[PDB]
Amino acid sequence: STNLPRNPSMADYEARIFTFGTWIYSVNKEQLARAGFYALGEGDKVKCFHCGGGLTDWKPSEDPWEQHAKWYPGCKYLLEQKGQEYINNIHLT
Ligand SMILES: [Zn+2]
Repeated sequence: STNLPRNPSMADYEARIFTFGTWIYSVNKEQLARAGFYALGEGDKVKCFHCGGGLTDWKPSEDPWEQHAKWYPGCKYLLEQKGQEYINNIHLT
């Protein structure tokens, strides 16, 4: 299902934040890991443990939850943590 994570090995926040040990980019690693992302080890590429959606080319001080909702609104981890109202608002500008 979409209710199960694509990468269960990254389902723990502690595991995700660990992948950002070598993170030099201007996007907050705690916010990234909170939003479900872990680092792939190539540039600023990250992937969501649940939906598998990848993001790259981050702008400085960008909001990871906003980008998660912008590009991958069907993610069930995004839904659980942020709710449908938030996802809809992101797409209403
Ligand atoms: Zn996701």
